[PDB]
Amino acid sequence: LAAGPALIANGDELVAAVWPYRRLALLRRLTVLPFAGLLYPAWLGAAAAGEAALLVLATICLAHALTVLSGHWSVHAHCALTCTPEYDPSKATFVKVVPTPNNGSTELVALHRNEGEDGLEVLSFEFQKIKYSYDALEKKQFLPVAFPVGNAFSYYQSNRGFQEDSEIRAAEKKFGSNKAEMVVPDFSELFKERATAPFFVFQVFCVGLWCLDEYWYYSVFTLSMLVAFEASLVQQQMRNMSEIRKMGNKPHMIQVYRSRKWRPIASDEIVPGDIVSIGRSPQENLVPCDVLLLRGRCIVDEAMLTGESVPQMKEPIEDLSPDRVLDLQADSRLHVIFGGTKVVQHIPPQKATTGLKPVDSGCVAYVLRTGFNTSQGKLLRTILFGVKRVTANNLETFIFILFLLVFAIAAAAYVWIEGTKDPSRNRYKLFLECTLILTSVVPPELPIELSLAVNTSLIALAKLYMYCTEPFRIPFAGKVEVCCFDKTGTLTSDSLVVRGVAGLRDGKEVTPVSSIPVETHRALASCHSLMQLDDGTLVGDPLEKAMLTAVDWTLTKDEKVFPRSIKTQGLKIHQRFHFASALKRMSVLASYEKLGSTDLCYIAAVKGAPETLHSMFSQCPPDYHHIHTEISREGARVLALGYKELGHLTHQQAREVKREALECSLKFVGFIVVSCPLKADSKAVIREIQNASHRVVMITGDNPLTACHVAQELHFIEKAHTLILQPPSEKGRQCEWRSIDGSIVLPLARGSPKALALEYALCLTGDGLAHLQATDPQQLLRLIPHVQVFARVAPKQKEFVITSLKELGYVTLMCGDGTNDVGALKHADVGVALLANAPVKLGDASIAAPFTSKLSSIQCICHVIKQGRCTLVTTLQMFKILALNALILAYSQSVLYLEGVKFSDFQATLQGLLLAGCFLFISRSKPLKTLSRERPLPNIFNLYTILTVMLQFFVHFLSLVYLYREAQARSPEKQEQFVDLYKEFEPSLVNSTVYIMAMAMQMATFAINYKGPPFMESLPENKPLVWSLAVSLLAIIGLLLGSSPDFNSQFGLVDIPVEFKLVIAQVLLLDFCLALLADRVLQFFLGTP
Repeated sequence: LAAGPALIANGDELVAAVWPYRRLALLRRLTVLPFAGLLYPAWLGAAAAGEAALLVLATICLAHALTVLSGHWSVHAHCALTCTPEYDPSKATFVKVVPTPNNGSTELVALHRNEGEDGLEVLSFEFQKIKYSYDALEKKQFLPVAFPVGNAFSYYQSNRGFQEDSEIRAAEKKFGSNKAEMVVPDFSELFKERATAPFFVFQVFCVGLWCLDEYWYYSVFTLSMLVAFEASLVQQQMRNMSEIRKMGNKPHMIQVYRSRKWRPIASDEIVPGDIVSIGRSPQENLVPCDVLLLRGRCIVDEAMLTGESVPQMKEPIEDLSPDRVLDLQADSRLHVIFGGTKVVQHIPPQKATTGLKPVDSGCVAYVLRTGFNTSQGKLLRTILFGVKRVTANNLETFIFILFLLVFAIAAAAYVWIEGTKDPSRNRYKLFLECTLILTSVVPPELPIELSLAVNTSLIALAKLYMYCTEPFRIPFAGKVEVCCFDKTGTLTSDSLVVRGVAGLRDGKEVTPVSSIPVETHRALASCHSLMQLDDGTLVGDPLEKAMLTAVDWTLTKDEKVFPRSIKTQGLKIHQRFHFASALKRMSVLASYEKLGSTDLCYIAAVKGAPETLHSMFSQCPPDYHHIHTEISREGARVLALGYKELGHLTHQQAREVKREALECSLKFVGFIVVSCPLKADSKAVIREIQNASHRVVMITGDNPLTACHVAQELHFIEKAHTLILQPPSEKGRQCEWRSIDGSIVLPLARGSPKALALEYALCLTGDGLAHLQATDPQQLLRLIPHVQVFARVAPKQKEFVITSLKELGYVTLMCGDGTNDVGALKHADVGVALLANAPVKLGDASIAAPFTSKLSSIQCICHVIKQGRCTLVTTLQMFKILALNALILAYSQSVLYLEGVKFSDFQATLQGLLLAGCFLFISRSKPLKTLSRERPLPNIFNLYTILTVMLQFFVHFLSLVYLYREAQARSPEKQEQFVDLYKEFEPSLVNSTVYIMAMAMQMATFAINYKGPPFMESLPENKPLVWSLAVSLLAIIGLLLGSSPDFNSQFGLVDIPVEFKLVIAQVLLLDFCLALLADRVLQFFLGTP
């Protein structure tokens, strides 16, 4: 009873406010009571009591249709129109959930009512597939389903598994099953969404109006064609949606400990609280859920979260203090494995320790979170519903229609006022004429035309092997200002190349692996964690894979390693002390036979962090720190190598005397230097983008030093010094800017970032981002536009950076290959996924991005910009031309009918066919190959576009007034103050002159506004358009000329007197010249920002 306003806990990330509403019964809905109860019964009663009534009914019917559809157009309008608020939750039926800003759209979700275990009524709802339950007893608040997170580490040691099924069903009712099912919306739902679009409703209303104009045969055909076309577009959308279903996650068998026994169960029946075995699967199966590693060790590639292509070691929680509270923020880096991550390698629990062992020898782990609540699940939620689908229904299009409608209202008011001055006119025809003027001034083709233009650009893109799922985002590619790039797999290859070993020769020179000492070959060949599978495939860490391949050694199943190329004796590995994060090092015991003796000589090979072996080396080069710092500044990963010959060990001592001394008196044996190379195309494409006057920004999850180096190599940073903001490690110092070299350290100041961002380049780390978000979000928002590199950025922080850039009114482009970009790709205005390793399964990024390249080359982006500018100019040019034609139409439609002249049906038909042809040839114009330094106009609202439309219309208007008066002065005087209404078209001199002039001026209007020498193919290159303009100019000259009366008669032209012919030709030429000069002068004066 009686939950107040705003029923959510402060600090929920998804939902800002929750108000319950109950749906009204059908008869009590405001869609029916005012409709079924009042207006129609009074009309029916007047009808039974015995044409004007039907018209008044139709306007009532139209108002009703718009009110019902407005509930479809807005969930807020739907709630107001169909539901009432109810403070008592027992009587409520639905809840309208408003998400936090940027976290989607407001939805109306049904409330689920469930009986609890106690027989108590548990109210719950599911919003965006997350269940929120109302806690009625303690807090009287809605809480998200609490996962067993932040618990003490006593609970996890005592869990064993569940020997029951009632509690399992209870857990299933509370948390739900791990459902990764992609629900494909039904065809009917997408088609219903489309049929309620404002434009389609307006077009169907226009079809209804032609049915109202007695076009019985014509209206049904046009309606069927319109519906079939929208259905075909829906079919294409369904095709795009079926691939998303094709992604999903395949059901697989996993080992689960249930009812005191280990059993294989399908991954969908796993519930939180189960203890599961997680291991390297032979099918390259992904981890199904977020799991805490209880026992056993694993190397996992967490490519999904850090974007770093490099596997991270995960350690069991068994070695830690049980009193520690689980912090998901701190412990997840070392102790949590996320769902969908790949287990590269696993180490089974030691046989000596008492406890649970799985049959498959996987690691035993406890499931923390399942389904859509995992980090992958969070990504997937953003994939399904995280941005409004871009429709043709742009605010620009609606304002443009409203502008033309103001002018059409003025024209219709003029026709109404003058037609009401003549009392003889039948009011039905005057209303019909006004309605036809209103419906034809606003042509039905504008959105179809725009979609055809977009589809032509789509066909042009398909030939470049770029697929586009959301075509209406292409014009935004013309507006892109900031291009954000990921590093890994996009600008660099995922393939790591070993450059060699440094510190072997005097100086900095990296000696190639072919020229390193025999001790270095032995150190690289023995100091590895690679293993041989039963099938002989080599499995394990890519860095290690590169190391073993570069040294040309082979590992056998017996953990023996033999050289292929070097005439050295093989090594047998006996014991590995794996890399411990606490020790920052790994060691291997290997033996070799001595040359000419059967005596086994044992050796210790050590690798680890340079800072740790520095203190572990017995003899260290003086330049060790210099060399290390300089190589780390080159963005390479550096490992130190240590070597020791142990001589003869007894077989018992070699296994036991190892534990007593793992590390001491190490010999320095060099630095292994590994680089990730740049892609060969990256520098040229990035130079083209910078040359096109676009700002380049880097946003990557990789380490800041390597990312900054690669960004420098790509000229993302042209400045001499790069400053990294470090957050305070301790509560209370301010954040510090540190040079890449460390030479310059500056405190942060509340001053203007322009001064720092003019002299230095700024790189913000993810830890620094989180610190600024907690401390000063406004300074962060002021800083973001001035940063050049974002490093160690999490996917949600990538989203936040993109959204922050969008809030400043920048049009953003994101390019990525990884799922790490999915949030940014969806939220970017133009997301382009590249497939990593170009030469079927689709990685989620190729589904998440609006655009997908089948090539791993970034040159596609240059193509997208080339295409986007073309499309952006085309639509804007079309809008201008269409506005001009509409005003020409608006003035031709009523003033001429007020003067009583009409086009001939044949004349009008030919004019229409030529007009339709010209728009078809204009919409197919191609972009130029080169990216201009000049930028196109971004928006329809510019001073230039308004003033050019106004001035061209005014010129054309003055021409029409002049020629109408000259025709009236030459037309015979009419002894009638009033024009009859539907006069059978008699070819008159006035009709012929105004028609020929209107056609010539309207064709000039086509010719004048196409502008493309920096942006589109030139006029002589669009040959179809050239033929259209040449045929129309030849037609205009032939029609004006009168060498044959019969030819004019098929066209219905009257022979024009030669004296008047000369005046017409001179004024039409002057009109063309003046309108051209006007447009060119206004472009010269007002273009560019």
